[PDB]
Amino acid sequence: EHTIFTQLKKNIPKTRYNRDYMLSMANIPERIINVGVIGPLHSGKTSLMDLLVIDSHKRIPDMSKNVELGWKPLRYLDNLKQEIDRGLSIKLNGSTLLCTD
Amino acid sequence: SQDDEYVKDWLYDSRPLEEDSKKVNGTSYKKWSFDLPEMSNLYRLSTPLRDEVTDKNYYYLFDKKSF
Amino acid sequence: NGIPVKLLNEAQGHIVSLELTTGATYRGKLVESEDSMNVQLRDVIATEPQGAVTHMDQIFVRGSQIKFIVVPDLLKNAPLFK
Amino acid sequence: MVPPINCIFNFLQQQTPVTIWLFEQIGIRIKGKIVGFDEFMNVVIDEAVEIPVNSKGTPLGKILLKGDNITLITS
Amino acid sequence: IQVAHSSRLANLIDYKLRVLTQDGRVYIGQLMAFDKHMNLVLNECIEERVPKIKVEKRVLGLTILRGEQILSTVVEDKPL
Amino acid sequence: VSTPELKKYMDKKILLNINGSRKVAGILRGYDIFLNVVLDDAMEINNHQLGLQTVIRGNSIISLEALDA
RNA sequence: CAGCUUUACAGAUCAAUGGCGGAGGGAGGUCAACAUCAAGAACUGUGGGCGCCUAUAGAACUUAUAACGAACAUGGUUCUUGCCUUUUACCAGAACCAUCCGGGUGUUGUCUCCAUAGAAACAGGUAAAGCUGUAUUUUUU
Ligand SMILES: Nc1nc2c(ncn2[C@@H]2O[C@H](COP(=O)(O)OP(=O)(O)OP(=O)(O)O)[C@@H](O)[C@H]2O)c(=O)[nH]1
Ligand SMILES: [Mg+2]
Repeated sequence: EHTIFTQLKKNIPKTRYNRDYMLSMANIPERIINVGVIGPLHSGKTSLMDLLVIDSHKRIPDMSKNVELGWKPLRYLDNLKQEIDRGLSIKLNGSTLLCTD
Repeated sequence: SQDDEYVKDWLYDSRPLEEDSKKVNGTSYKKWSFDLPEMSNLYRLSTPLRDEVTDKNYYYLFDKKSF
Repeated sequence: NGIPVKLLNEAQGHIVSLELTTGATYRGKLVESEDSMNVQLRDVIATEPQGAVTHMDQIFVRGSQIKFIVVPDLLKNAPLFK
Repeated sequence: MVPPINCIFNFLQQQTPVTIWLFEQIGIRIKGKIVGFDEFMNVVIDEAVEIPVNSKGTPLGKILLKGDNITLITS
Repeated sequence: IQVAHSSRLANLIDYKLRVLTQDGRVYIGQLMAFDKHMNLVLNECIEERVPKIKVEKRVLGLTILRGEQILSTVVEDKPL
Repeated sequence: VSTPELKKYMDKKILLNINGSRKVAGILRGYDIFLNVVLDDAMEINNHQLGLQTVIRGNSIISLEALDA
């Protein structure tokens, strides 16, 4: 176990699309955009990322009830214990998302 | 019976809403679900005791964590 | 919008085959597609209707001439349908 | 860059030696000079000539040819 | 061969469909997607030409058939 | 409305397959939404040139192949 | 406004067949009993390949300024301090732990107040609900 946390498991939250397809897609360039979302302090960029991820995946474990409802933001991309408790995105916790245009 | 037009009838009751089957769970009195304007009324009435600080920043170096 | 044309443009990048009204098949990486199937390929083998294969670097095609397009087994999976 | 509409406007003002090939047709060509232009590819051609293909100068005059069956133009 | 007395084409989607073509071939397979211009996406498309004797046969898999070069559609078999 | 992206092939020689097994070599000058190829005329299929500057109709196009890389 | 699909009608032949059937209540309760809620962010079943790996269904509740409670006590043990000096009783910190006031769901059952139907479609029509529809270069003139 550990405090400064991630998933550490076989059962990663299942995606709407299938990750096999995603990886297949990632075979060729001209079809892999590296976004690297950027901005000031509390732009909402991490929240935007979270929105995208949630949109993508079926049910996440960490997506508790309240966050689902939309009281708290499911800050899905501040995995570090600190990055939670401090209220800041601090390191690069991006995601690979088969995104539909 | 104008500003306080909705709550006035029931605000002073033993159980605020014994029936009012829409607004509460029932007589067990477990859950509630008000409409907007009555909530507004409640808010206005609560001006003396209400939290009355929206700027969440305000508790800076005054949170439980800080303590 | 055309849900088969949707699939075509989603199929860009894969090694796709293509036969026209002329009967001359093709096979290579797709590059570009539009509403009217204005197809482009790379690394395309160009077999004539007799069977005479001619390897070439690229090709552009007009949609009116296209007959059918062999898509891989990956587009069977996701994500256009549901 | 030159769209076909602008290149045919050059062929319109010039009226220079045009040679036309025809749609769904290899047996015959045309030789004249562009005189008209429609919003469709319809173009009237004066001094046009029917020219069978090099597998002679056969008779033909001024023609409004329906332009949806065009292949080549070159003034 | 059996099929329901269907109203339109989209209602019988994902059915094994014999699809004629103007060049002489017939493409047989379960249809995934249709169009306003009759472009078709057969899940398990199978290329069957009629050479000048007996049927020519070839397997394709997932393929787009352009609508203009279709003659007609016929139901060959059921789903699954 | 969808403009065929020939700006990759602009000002380059192209082997245009056209109706009746006919070929057209020639450097590209421009185009339109119908794919009508405005091109500098070259030798037509041993081999012989007809015209100086040509405009091929889109309906008559079978294909157009990258001669130049 | 047209097509299709769904419902309330009137009578139908009632074949065809479906499907809602070997059709059987709801709302509640200061009402119980049972399960269960701090854990590699975390749960459970199912198959298969050898206690485990591998695909599959599922997952209420409670949470990320971490917690069943937007709330707040108490008791014990030790360790540290203070008042003191003899203990209870205590001061207020720690680490451990427990008790207690409560809470959540889920399932059963009861208690109550209301109820209380064993058959409706097809051919259409009537009316209402869910989608689509209103040639001159790449789809069909
Ligand atoms: N009112 C309002 N507040 C928002 C909105 N989006 C985000 N916020 C608030 O501002 C914060 C910005 O989003 P976060 O994702 O938490 O911050 P961040 O983008 O991670 O900022 P960095 O840590 O600098 O990347 C959130 O914690 C929210 O409280 C919005 O749309 N409206
Ligand atoms: Mg003594």
